[PDB]
Formats: sequence, structure tokens, C-alpha cells
Amino acid sequence: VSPVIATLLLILIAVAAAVLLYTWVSGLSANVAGTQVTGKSLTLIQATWAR
Amino acid sequence: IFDVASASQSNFAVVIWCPNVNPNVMQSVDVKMVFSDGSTWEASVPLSIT
Repeated sequence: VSPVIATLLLILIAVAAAVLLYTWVSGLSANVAGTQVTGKSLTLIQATWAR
Repeated sequence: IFDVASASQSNFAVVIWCPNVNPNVMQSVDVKMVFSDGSTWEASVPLSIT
């Protein structure tokens, strides 16, 4: 009755690993920060200097 | 006091009060406006009596 018991334990193992892959994949996603785009250059109201 | 002022169709005036301006020693002055989008506009005003 060896084959019958062997097959059962193998089925359970593969199911458990697949579900674990899902959690890891989805957690991996939506895990990217990125950047902001600086606005257009600031208009120059004045440039001057003093002592 | 608000940071931005807006206007619409038809005529409108601008009232400016700067105590530092002296008509007896200044021939003319100039005014500059800065838009919300960043573009600019300028006009010329004589001060001389006449």
C-alpha cells in the first residue's frame, strides 16, 4: 500500500508551497517607492548683492 | 489677506502703495506682475508731473 500513502503526502507538500509562493509574490509587488518630478524652474524675481 | 487675486471680463484697476517712491527725484517707475502659471507681464508708468 506504499504508493497510496506516498502519493498523498506529495500532493499536500506541493499545495503548501504554491500558496506560499503567492503570498511572497504579491508582497513583493507594490513594494516600489519611485520619485516625484520637481516643478518647473522657479522664476527669478531678483538677483543682487551687498557688502 | 489672501495669496492669490483673480479677475474676469471687463475693466479693472490696480492700486499700489509704496512709501519709498518719491516723485521729485524719480522720472518714472515700473510694475511687474507674476502669474500663477509662472509667466510674467510688465507695464510702464511715467511719474513726472508733466
